[PDB]
Amino acid sequence: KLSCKASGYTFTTHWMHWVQWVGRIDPNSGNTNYNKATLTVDKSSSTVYMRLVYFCARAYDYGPFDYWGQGTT
Amino acid sequence: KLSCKASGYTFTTHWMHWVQWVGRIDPNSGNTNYNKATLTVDKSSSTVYMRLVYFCARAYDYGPFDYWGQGTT
Amino acid sequence: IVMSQSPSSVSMSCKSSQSLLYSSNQKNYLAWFQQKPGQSPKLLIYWASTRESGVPDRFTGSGSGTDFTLTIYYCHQYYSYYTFGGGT
Amino acid sequence: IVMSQSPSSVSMSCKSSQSLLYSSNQKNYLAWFQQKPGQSPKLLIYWASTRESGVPDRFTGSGSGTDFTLTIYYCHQYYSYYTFGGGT
Amino acid sequence: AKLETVTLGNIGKDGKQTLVLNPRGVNPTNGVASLSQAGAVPALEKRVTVSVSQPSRNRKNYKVQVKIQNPTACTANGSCDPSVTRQAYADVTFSFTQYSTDEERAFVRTELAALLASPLLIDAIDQLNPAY
Amino acid sequence: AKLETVTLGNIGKDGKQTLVLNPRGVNPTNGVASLSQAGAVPALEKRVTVSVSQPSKNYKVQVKIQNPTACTANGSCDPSVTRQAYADVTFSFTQYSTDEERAFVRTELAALLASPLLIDAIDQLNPAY
Amino acid sequence: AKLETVTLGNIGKDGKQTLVLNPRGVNPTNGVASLSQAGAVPALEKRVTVSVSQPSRNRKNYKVQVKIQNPTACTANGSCDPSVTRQAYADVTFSFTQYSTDEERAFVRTELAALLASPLLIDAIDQLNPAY
Amino acid sequence: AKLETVTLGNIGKDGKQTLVLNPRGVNPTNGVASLSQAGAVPALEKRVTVSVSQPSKNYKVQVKIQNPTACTANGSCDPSVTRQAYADVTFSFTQYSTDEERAFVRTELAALLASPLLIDAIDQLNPAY
Amino acid sequence: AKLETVTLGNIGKDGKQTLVLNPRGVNPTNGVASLSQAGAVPALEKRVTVSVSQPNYKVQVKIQNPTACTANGSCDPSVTRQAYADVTFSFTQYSTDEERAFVRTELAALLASPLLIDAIDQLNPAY
Amino acid sequence: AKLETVTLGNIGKDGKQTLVLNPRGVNPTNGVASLSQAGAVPALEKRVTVSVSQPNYKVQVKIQNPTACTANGSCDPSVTRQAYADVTFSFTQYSTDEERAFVRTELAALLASPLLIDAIDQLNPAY
Repeated sequence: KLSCKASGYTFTTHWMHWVQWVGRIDPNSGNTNYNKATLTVDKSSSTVYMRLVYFCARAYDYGPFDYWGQGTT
Repeated sequence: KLSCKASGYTFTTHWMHWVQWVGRIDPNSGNTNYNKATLTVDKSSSTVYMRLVYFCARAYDYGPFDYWGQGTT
Repeated sequence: IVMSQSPSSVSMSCKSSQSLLYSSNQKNYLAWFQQKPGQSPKLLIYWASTRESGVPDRFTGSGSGTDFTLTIYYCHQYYSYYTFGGGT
Repeated sequence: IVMSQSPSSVSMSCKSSQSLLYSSNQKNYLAWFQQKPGQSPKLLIYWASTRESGVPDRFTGSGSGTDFTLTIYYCHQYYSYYTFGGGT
Repeated sequence: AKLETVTLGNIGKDGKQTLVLNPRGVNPTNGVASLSQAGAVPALEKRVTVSVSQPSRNRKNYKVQVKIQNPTACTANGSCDPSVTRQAYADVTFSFTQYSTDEERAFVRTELAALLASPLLIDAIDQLNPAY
Repeated sequence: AKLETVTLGNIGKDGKQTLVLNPRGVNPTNGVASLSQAGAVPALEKRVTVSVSQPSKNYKVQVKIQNPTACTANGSCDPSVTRQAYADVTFSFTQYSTDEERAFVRTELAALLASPLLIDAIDQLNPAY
Repeated sequence: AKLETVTLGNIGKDGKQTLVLNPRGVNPTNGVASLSQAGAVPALEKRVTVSVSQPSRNRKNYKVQVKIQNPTACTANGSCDPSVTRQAYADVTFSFTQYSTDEERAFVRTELAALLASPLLIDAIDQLNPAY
Repeated sequence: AKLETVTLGNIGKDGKQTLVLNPRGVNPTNGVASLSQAGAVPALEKRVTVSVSQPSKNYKVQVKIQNPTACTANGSCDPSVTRQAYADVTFSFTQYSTDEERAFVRTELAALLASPLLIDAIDQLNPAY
Repeated sequence: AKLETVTLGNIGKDGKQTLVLNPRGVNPTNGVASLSQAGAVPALEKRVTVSVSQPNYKVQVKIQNPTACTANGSCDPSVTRQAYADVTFSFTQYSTDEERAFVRTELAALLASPLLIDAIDQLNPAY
Repeated sequence: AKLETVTLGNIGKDGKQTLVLNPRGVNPTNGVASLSQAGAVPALEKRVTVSVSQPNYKVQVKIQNPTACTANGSCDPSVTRQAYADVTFSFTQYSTDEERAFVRTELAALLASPLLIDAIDQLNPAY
């Protein structure tokens, strides 16, 4: 159960990505794409949950990975 | 995890400041400015959370620090 | 920027690094504070002259940019850096 | 598809399996990354030429489809498979 | 003078407030310089406009006009983006004869600026109590 | 509030001028409350008028000031009036407006009337470029 | 050319964005080729239309017209399905004489495409500040 | 922003052409700001005009460019104008529109003007089939 | 260009005094830009107007300096007299920049020559 | 004064070329003094006319520079176009020398300022 909290932008956009590439989710309609590990989204707290070093990044639908979260080990 | 609860005014205004200056947040759009220590905001309870004597004060965007909260040690 | 003032040794004086007139009016951005060693700081004067309501009239502050004083205690700017000044 | 690049041994070079021009414009879909061994990766160049703001001007990337290079470090596509490339 | 950013301090009901106005250029069609606050959604911006009119064949009297406008936003039920609910205006108009010296105009400006702070005006504008 | 004597301080370009205004009653035909100079003849006096309105749409507040220039008459003993200097202010508020919005508008106008832009576009009549 | 899917990269305010437009066929009544984004609720779709008009007896001048339209959706209070709140249009019209060579038309197209990226245009369109 | 010299690069079919535009003031009758070619006679010059509007409904932004073809006169010393090449752009935004939507529209148009569809339907005038 | 404060120097009969003009807005009806001094009463004040026209291209510049006495009867000063100058250029649409710069620099050099400082200052007709 | 050869210098867009005028006699009917260049054909030649009037006093200066091409059909060169300038001062009979010198020196300093070298050379209207 790995969490990633995004703050500083509207959470509804910017598909959230996980890299050790593992998977991605969209905070709208909850579309998922996997490469054993599931992902969920929380609207109120704007947090991405990773069920099981892991990095958390956000990007547009076809754009580059802009900001990378810290690892958890 | 240090909390600061504001009561007596509309919480959406009045950037909340922390002084041992450490940082500030805006309860609208969650803009942050830092000087290791992150801050979050809670809309429902009107509470400011300080993740790690610490003082909690509120002020306008360019105004003076009006009211100071008590320390936690 | 850096804010300095007189030592622990009436008329105090606080001096900033660069100018503090940021408004189109003639308004400074200095605030004066005091604290009992077991209480939170209390705002005494803002805009360097206003003398916030709830304080005795003996605390009269004055001064133009970079040269501020308080007559009969931290000096703090509240525009850009929000830094204080160590002093009695 | 698979992405390969030069060994750990300036001008690096990353090569993909098939073409990377996916847009109607002449825009590639490559990104360059770097990381201090104790920090998260940092985006250096996207669209293979844009040189994201916040990076020194010495990092100049160029290249058409399947042939990309970086002059004075991971190469990553961000369109379909989001796979990286092992290298120094 | 030249249009620059105008920072106004010591405003608001309590006197602890600041308003930064960025220039938006002089309209050449009617000679109205516009100042606006930095924001998106151009319908939710504070606006300040000043203009001076030279004496033409019809007017023959200098006129200085200052207008300020403050809209308020409220996210209504069943709606996503904020809209505008109320508008607050204030219109100032000066008139000066061609032979009016600088002292008279400065006196009028400072007299108005000092009237807008007397207890009579704060009571008649903040609380809308007529002067009785 | 109440029509009392209003002693404006720090008037003028040099910043050291005082004006003392005495009440002159309220006009019962339109509700305009008047204020006038202290020791001036009723034909050579500085006048100030304020009045608020009520919907019957929006609350309208209007302040008018008027300043005549009394030249010393060359031949006669009664100094006449050569020029008039007018200034009009008109606030407009919706009936749902709070006190903070109106106070903000008033203080914003009072602070604008002291910025370099307005003191240059009113004292010297140079439009902003 | 032939109507195919048009993928536009490096768009948006920050330059990090893509827009995939699927073809929707050429209207035979007025000769307008339509491109649309892949979605449901046909009232919430991006649209792009291009058309070329041959010189008739009344016009006698070639005309190329490009129209783009972007609607925005917002789920209002007390409502279940999203509606359309705002519309954003952009209309481009070219005119070329029958004797206009390829170089002139290419020059005009590329000049417009480069003007739409100069700081003057980004300031006049993103921030709506008139050129002063 | 400000009327400065705009140096467009990589113009033309071959991709290597430059156009330098100098300011020509703002028309005080309709607020249209003009830009013109650098070293051209005022009768044989490339012109660009931009202008924004304000509601009195929607904000309207219009860009017009104009390119004459100056043939060398056979007999006279003053080259005349044979053809004109026009191009007009008209944006329209609601007063509640954010900056991201307008920037997206502008960049979408700028990217469309470089796709194969438009470079084929503008350079060769072949309608899309 | 755009109207800004203009500070002419070295002007005068002796070449010592200086004059500062302040922009006062373009007139929308006819597009006549205006510049005026800063000091004196608005009716006793030197002013300059320049208006570039559009079609032949016409550039017309007007300057007037009013001189005021103090009448014995009244306290207000009245315009006793004023001196005008009316410069108007006229160019063809095919004229280049080098032709228009030659006329302006030539006219600006005639006014500093003994031919015209003895025909305007002392009003001696040239013969 | 009396008509003599006038050698303007430093004139031009760049400030290098010089122009020499030669007197060509006062016209008796209207007293319009004339000055003209020396070089080119009499019909292709820059000329200057100054005429001080008498009563309000009027001083009027005209300059025109004709530019000529060589037509393909004919050998003679024809006036393709020419650029005019028309400066006219107006003074009252009670004006002193110091008032008239101020206007001439002020006008001669406006023409060398960025306000008017960007409104005549590049033809940008001032706004």
